[PDB]
Amino acid sequence: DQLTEEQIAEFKEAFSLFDKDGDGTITTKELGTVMRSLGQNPTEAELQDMINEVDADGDGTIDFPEFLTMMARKMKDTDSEEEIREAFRVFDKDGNGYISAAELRHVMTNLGEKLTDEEVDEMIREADIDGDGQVNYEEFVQMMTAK
Ligand SMILES: [Ca+2]
Ligand SMILES: [Ca+2]
Ligand SMILES: [Ca+2]
Ligand SMILES: [La+3]
Repeated sequence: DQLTEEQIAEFKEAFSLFDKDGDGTITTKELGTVMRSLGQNPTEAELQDMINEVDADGDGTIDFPEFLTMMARKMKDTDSEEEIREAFRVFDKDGNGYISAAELRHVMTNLGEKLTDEEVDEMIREADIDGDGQVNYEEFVQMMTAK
């Protein structure tokens, strides 16, 4: 019961990356494309269940308001313990305990945002507390709790 301007901004950014055609609806093809690039393999039946969960009007696809609710369930309900480690493994593929600028940029590119290499290195230094030029799991959760 509030809804901030920053909140809507975060959702809108994610929604634009999902909807490749920007028609306002997310099909199983679009939803599956994002998850497939994140190192996951969800089937047609699996992707459909995700859409039906937030299907307010039951049109078969994910609309703008339906997507807002979907993100509110994961980013504002779940993800506390044994769930952040799974997300960390998505960025750090080799699992060395450190997320380099190359790994972060790779995941972002798969999402849809093809940022520059220099921009990603600026993000790394932001979460870099020990000054090693990388982001470990300890620094990952630290930045995940902050803006
Ligand atoms: Ca679409
Ligand atoms: Ca690594
Ligand atoms: Ca570090
Ligand atoms: La819908």
